[PDB]
Amino acid sequence: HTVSPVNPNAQQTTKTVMNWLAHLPNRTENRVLSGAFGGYSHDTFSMAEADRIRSATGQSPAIYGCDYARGWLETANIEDSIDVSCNGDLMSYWKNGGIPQISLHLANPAFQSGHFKTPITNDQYKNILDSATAEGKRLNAMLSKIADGLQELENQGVPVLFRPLHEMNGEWFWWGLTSYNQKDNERISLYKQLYKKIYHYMTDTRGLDHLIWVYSPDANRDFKTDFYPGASYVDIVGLDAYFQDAYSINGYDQLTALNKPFAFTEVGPQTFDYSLFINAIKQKYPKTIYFLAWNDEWSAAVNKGASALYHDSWTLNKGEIWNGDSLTPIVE
Ligand SMILES: [Ca+2]
Ligand SMILES: [Ca+2]
Ligand SMILES: [Zn+2]
Repeated sequence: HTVSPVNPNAQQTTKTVMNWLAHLPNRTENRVLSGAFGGYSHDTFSMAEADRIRSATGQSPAIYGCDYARGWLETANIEDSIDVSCNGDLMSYWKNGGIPQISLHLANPAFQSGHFKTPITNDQYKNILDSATAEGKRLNAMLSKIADGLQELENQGVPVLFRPLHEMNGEWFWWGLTSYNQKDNERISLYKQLYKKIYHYMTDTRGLDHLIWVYSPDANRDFKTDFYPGASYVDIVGLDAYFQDAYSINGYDQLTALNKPFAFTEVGPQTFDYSLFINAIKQKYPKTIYFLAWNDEWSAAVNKGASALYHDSWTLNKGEIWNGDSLTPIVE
């Protein structure tokens, strides 16, 4: 069968990559893309983690991540928290046989700037969703700058794993719940409204056809599927998973039950041997199509088992996506 991006107008390369990703679990090898977070644009983003992995393993992560939004920063205009200068490196990563991933630690448009982990009321959340308000204008200012950045990548035909509004079932970011494991049906409904608002801004208003849309709840909180905006708005589902024991991560059955390709959209030690993580994928989470190790203390290069992780027969690394001018063959 053919798995198509939820954006029916998606670029051919993005279409081909999405279908290819969906068929990885039919393989006996090269069926889980490695990944690493490279950092926050114009703050911590660099190629240093990729290079540490090359040095330790002789291989590079298939996926390299950047985050555009430094949402803790106090700035004159809220959109100043967005920087897209990591694009050059992301485009080179694609040209050199990998794939970019972009997340957003968005500043909080309820307020003048910053406050990414300061909670808001449902009333404020409604203002944010209303383009006529001071709040909604701040959100749109941020979305416009993000889209300007994404446009750069679209112009070079670069598919992007785009992972907005993550960990929404957590109680830290402004866009999620306000209280630990406390259901709020209006908040859940408002989240879906915000997700769909961003989807339609990027896809319709800005015509961005190179985005693969990733839904990434936290593995250590309830309501993992309650926030799911639906089959027509999500390409890949996954867990942000920080754990001590790779074999007891919660949520795989629930998310795979949505019949979407599944990924470990973030991974790291909770505080650790990454070789046990790939082993656990084979036994417990076989439909995993990729993992993205976080940076700093969580990274593969600074923990045990980097070589075993990267050299495992299941692990698909930079340079193993393409065979010349076409993707490596699909197993149907
Ligand atoms: Ca376009
Ligand atoms: Ca390999
Ligand atoms: Zn098929």
